[PDB]
Amino acid sequence: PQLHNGLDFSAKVIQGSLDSLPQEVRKFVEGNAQLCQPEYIHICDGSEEEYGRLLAHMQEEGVIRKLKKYDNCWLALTDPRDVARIESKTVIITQEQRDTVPIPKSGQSQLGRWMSEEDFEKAFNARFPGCMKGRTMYVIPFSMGPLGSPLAKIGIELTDSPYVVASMRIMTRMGTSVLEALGDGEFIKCLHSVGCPLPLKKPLVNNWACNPELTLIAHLPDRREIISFGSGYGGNSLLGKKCFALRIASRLAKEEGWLAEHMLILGITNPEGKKKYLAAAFPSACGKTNLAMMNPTLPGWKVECVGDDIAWMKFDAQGNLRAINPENGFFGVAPGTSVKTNPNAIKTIQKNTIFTNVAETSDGGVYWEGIDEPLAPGVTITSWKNKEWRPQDEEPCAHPNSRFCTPASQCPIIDPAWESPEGVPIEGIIFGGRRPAGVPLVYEALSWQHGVFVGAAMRSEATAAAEHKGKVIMHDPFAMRPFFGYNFGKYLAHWLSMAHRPAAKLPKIFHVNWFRKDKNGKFLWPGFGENSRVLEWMFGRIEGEDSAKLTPIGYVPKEDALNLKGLGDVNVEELFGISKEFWEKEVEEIDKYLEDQVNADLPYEIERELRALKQRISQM
Ligand SMILES: Nc1nc2c(ncn2[C@@H]2O[C@H](COP(=O)(O)OP(=O)(O)OP(=O)(O)O)[C@@H](O)[C@H]2O)c(=O)[nH]1
Ligand SMILES: O=C([O-])C(=O)[O-]
Ligand SMILES: [Mn+2]
Ligand SMILES: [Mn+2]
Ligand SMILES: [Mn+2]
Repeated sequence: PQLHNGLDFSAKVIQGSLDSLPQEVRKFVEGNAQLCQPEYIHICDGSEEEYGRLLAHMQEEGVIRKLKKYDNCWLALTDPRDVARIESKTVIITQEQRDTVPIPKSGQSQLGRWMSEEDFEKAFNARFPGCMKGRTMYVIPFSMGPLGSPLAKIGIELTDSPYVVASMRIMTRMGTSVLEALGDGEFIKCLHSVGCPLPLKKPLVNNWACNPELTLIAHLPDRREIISFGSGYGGNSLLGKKCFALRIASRLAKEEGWLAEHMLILGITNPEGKKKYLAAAFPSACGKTNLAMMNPTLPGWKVECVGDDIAWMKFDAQGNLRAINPENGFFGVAPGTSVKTNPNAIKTIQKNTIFTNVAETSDGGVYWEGIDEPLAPGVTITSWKNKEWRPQDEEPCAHPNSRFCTPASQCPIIDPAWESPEGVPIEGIIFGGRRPAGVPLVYEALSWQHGVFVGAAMRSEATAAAEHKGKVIMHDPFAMRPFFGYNFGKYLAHWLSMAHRPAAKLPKIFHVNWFRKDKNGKFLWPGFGENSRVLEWMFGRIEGEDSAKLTPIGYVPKEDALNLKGLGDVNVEELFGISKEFWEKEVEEIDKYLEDQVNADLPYEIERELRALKQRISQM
């Protein structure tokens, strides 16, 4: 078959067999093995023995530390230059720029970053040749969604990072069973490399292999390929999460007629024994995980978690909107997680959990800002910078974007249908972000078209999940600005087209704001478990209760319609105040934004909602 058998990497396989791979899987592995030149090839089987041996190797290489206070928990400290997503180095490659991003009017699009195929080939050939020299190439077969489910998509990731392999075992369904379900079927090609071939040219920091200078995360939807280079952080290296399940999946969803969204899925049950499922799209570090597994304060209410970050939704033959969580774990923000803000997350991360860039205590535990737990006498803290850290210092002991990686099955309130292949019926959709002023606590959209407009007009404060710093209010429509896989105008038209489906049970659409502050800078709403009071009103509105009052921005709860028992100290006037002067500026910014960023691809119905809202505000 060959003149020198130079394309036969079978001699470098330390686990598995190239003869046991499907045809297109073997070509994908051997092809990039020839390009990246790894010393070994490791075909993952997903077993606990492999996971155990993998952790031991990382512990011997100094990559991770063991947390002896907990059961099978591990800490990783990364290079300070590789701590979050880099939107400016995240690109999408299509033949036409207009397929990826709308051509702006004034210029420079904020709805994505497009790179031509010619430029990407130059960038690709300047990075990957010989990039895995002296390292092991791990072959990761993983399924997004329940295995064997016809509504699940299978991926193959190639990486030279054992930290990525362990995290993908938690975040996805990984192992040999995925290759058997795959067969000769298609798969998304995922190629990742830390970009530090051996011997090292540059000195390594915190044993974290990364190349910040050449960092690039590329998406090729026409070729169904994800190519990421130079970063170890989960958002850039766990390719089945943001890269596949959002960016690549959103384009596939548009083509096939479903939805891939940056949304949590929760099930809520009332004291009358009636349960409904809701979805909520909040921007990064805006409260999805806390809401998806909150501890309700109202007696007789129970909330169960289906997912906390990614939802795949599709209308069924009965007209219901069915959603699944394609993930297998929680990659949640660590700081702020305490027993009072998220006790269900505390119970989950007790075991089998990988932490990244959180502080370690001398007794083998974890620590971060907002953990709200005093330490015993004698217990010292080592910060995420691997330095002696004291409470009276300026630098935080944990990075603001530090994460835990925990299995979703360990969550105490995990929904008993979170792995159901048919999905859960969604009866409501929630938008919202961080607005310190103007936006009331909750309101309801007037129609489906107005609801789609509400998602498109979302604005929020910047967080630590990306590279955007400061307290500046940015646009983040549908909480998908960093994750749009294709033209946002076409994305809006795809959402609007759902109203044209036969017998489609369109969910109700709400908008919330947990973060409205007073004149002194403190929150008007306590939030966290108290958000069950807001969910109670949405539940009643879905049942058709006459609890709404019409406003120029939509329906708000009537007077005494919210349950405020126990919270008599809440100022309801400023919390639901709708100022005409504030909303005249708001429609001005939304108009200038949509006209510039969406331009000729703006659906008329979204334009009509903007015009109708501006008219209702002018009549105040
Ligand atoms: N004031 C207030 N802050 C909250 C509330 N819920 C969460 N937060 C804060 O917001 C931060 C973000 O929490 P998460 O739920 O992990 O954010 P997320 O929406 O899941 O973001 P990603 O996981 O990156 O997609 C937390 O550290 C909390 O401190 C709330 O109800 N009220
Ligand atoms: O990491 C995340 O989940 C994000 O950035 O939304
Ligand atoms: Mn997210
Ligand atoms: Mn989250
Ligand atoms: Mn229409």
